[PDB]
Amino acid sequence: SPISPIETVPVKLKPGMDGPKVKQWPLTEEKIKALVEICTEMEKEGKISKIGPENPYNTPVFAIKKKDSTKWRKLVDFRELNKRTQDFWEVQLGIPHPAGLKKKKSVTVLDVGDAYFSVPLDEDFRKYTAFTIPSINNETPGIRYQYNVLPQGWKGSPAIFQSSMTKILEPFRKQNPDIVIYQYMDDLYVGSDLEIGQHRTKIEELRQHLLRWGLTTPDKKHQKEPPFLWMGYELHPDKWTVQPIVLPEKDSWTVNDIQKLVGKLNWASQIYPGIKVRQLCKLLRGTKALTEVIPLTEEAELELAENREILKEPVHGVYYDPSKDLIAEIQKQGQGQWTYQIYQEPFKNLKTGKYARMRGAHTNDVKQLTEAVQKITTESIVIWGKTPKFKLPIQKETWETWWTEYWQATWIPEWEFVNTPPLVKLWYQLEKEPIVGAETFYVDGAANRETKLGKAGYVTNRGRQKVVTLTDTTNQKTELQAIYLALQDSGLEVNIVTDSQYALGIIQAQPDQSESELVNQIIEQLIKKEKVYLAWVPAHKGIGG
Amino acid sequence: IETVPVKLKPGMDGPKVKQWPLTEEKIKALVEICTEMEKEGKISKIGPENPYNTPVFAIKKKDSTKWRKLVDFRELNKRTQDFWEVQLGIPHPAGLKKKKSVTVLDVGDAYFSVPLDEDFRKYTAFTIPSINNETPGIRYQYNVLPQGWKGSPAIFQSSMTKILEPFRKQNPDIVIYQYMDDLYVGSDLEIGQHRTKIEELRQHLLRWGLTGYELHPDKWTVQPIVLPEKDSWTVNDIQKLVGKLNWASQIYPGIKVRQLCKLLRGTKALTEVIPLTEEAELELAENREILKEPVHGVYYDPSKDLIAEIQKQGQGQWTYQIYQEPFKNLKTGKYARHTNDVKQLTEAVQKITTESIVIWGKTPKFKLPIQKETWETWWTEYWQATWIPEWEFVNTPPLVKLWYQ
Ligand SMILES: Cc1ccc2c(c1)CCCN2C(=O)SCC(=O)Nc1ccc(S(N)(=O)=O)cc1Cl
Repeated sequence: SPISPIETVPVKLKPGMDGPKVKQWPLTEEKIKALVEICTEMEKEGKISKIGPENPYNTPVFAIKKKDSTKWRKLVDFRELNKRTQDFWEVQLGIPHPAGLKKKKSVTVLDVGDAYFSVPLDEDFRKYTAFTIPSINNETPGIRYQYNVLPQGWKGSPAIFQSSMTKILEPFRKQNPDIVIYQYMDDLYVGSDLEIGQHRTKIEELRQHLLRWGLTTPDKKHQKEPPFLWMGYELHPDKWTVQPIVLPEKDSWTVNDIQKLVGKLNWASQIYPGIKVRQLCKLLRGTKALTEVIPLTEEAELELAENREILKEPVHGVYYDPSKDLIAEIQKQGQGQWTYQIYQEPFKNLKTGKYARMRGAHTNDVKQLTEAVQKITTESIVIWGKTPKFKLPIQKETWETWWTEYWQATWIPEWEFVNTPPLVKLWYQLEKEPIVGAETFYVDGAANRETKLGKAGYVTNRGRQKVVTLTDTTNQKTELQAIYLALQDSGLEVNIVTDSQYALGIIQAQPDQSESELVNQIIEQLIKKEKVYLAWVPAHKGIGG
Repeated sequence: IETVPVKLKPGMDGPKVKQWPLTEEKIKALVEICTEMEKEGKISKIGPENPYNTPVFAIKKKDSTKWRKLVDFRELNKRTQDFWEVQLGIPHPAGLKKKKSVTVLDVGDAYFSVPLDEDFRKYTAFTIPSINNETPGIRYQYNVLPQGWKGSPAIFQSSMTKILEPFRKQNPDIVIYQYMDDLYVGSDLEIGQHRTKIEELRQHLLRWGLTGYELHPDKWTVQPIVLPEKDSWTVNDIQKLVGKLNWASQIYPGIKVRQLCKLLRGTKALTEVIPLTEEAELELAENREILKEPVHGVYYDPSKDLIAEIQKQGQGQWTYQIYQEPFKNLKTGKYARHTNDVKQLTEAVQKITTESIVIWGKTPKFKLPIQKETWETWWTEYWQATWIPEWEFVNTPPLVKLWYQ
């Protein structure tokens, strides 16, 4: 396979560093024999070359058989030189999403034998690529060699190669805008919407372009046929999808089985709307060994079921059409879990996805929903170069109420209410004003940093009162506890004056679900109530309260 | 033009900052701009042997249809700061903030015809990304002094001076401060005279290639934190009143509260109007008095970062404070409003940055009341400045909000 008349990328070792100089370990005779055999072969091809022991550099070489087979492969251990080579420009720093590919009439796959070995290596560099095939046991000088092309497993090979590939294609692109080439590792995806005819022509005209450059490839009758497996997907002429997923049947699950399962599902949820996973996850937390068997929860089991339901019989995604619009719809699926779909024509998804994480310790739905929107917005810009029109389960009003009085700046792009329950709502407002004729509780909470015990309690203004003791708490915990008491002993309407910015903050947020248990109660209170007005003041600057 | 040699800061090396997903329209814009600059020899495609990277965006700028390229050198600037600042640093006229009129003139073009030290270029690598990662981004580096790099003005200072020398001689009472790509020209003239002098100045520039913003500093002042005035006072108000008062001391020396306080004591109903003693009427007052004054005791330490905090107050309005040291404000003001929250925060940020440049010659570090992601995705829609300051994202204390309302 040829060796590219192309330019060369000047490499360099890291500042104040020198080449490698590692000693060659003794080798067995057969290993030594294979190397001699392999090298003179390579060397015949100018891939490598003989050098002196004047050249002071050395990296080690090894040689193994091959799994089961009867051949011999040469290993070079570039670790050290790799660790002295300049950093390069990260290779491919994203990968296309099938959902974003513009559909094409016809596309074929070209690949490339001797990827790295078809491209030259900056000359002043080869000196450091020095290795030595040692002589039978200790005796004698080994044979010394170095690279002319890009060695496998050296730091720069992937960048330089992809770079070269780009420089090469450059022209052929210029004179062929209607044609798209996706470079990947050492594969070539090429597509056009020109008729079966000049396609293969155009292909050949490409294989040639590649030849004039030392790049050799399969010809018709050698290249694969649709659906192309790639990066986990299945890419057909019309649709695309994730690859065959097999969720096995078993009696016992180990922490391993379940991890692998969660992974397959997450991967599948790109295009299978509805996939659930949280019951399965719970099973993972605070975890024992990998070999450990976890008894499936019943809820967990329902998931495993509801999941096979979805996966039973295939779903595909459509390609993208730069002309029409992007619509994204989201649904609340349950405890901080959200799910979405994007399509351009009612119900032919280009993709689906899910969002769950828990931003914060206390959050409400409206918050969560806008986080999804942002997460979907980014993913979208990356994929399509534009943001989609959204459809959300929230009234314009609910949304306008919350943003309006929220401390934090906020902002969803274009959307429209859509009526698909659960709808998103605020589960309670808090008063703007003190409530005339309704008890004023002044609550407080303290905690001994030492004993760790705390009093929590309140004293209202119809001279009522309570106090309580708490065995293992903190100030924070006590102050939530006071507000909790005051909320309990007061029915429908009540004013509460805390001097806890902490509790205040949390509650001004309209949380509606919270990691904290205690906060959740306060919440069940808050919904039961009918008119709550909460107010802060500084303490130890001791006041009317 | 032999080039002035540029060093990085010892022991550290160039930026490798990830580029931001960009929308199609912006990518197209950047492909045009970057084609044309390559032609003009301003930048050159580079090869995988450059690991460095700096993000790049396109903006539009107030009342302009023309896309324009904006490189984000925040990372590079910290990694060079020894050069641009302590080494070739531009002095700062305390005078500028006094003048009746300050016009701000874009001067980025200047730089474009000074060569960048050959061994520094690799540090200015940027990328134009492609949608869906379908093709490797186009990678470039600058050959001439780049805009938004703090090195550029530093290097280009002496040319600036020659350029400005004659006009300076002829108008010895017009201050001219340069900060990055902009020139700040402040005069005490009738506005029309001012404008003429600006035009006149434009000519001078225009003869070396060079080629708006009308500010009136001297008429910037307080924002005295305001204590409600009113006949009648619920416990609530007095509560809310002391509370606010409470906040004010700590930055305001001499504040006073306990007098007002004894009005409180005992579990009275909130919504209960209550008699008002008139010495506690004096604290009110004399706090009010002080409350309009500068903080006695607060100075700008030129060796210390500035910070600017911003709070949201519905009704399209936002408050903000600049200081170097929590609670000791150097300054504090407000902004007022088809605008959304972000659009507003963005306008506000620029407003303050630019006041801040005029007063101190440096830009503050912003603490923004917004989600990291949101700010990031959205801000370039509104950004019009040629610089980019530093920012973080924070969760406005519940009360900070009011003590300033
Ligand atoms: C990894 C990868 C896969 C696919 C693609 C790319 C990269 C970039 C070029 C575009 N591309 C495509 O395959 S999209 C074209 C499309 O809509 N699908 C398609 C169309 C026609 C044919 S055809 N008629 O069988 O050649 C096959 C396919 Cl898989």
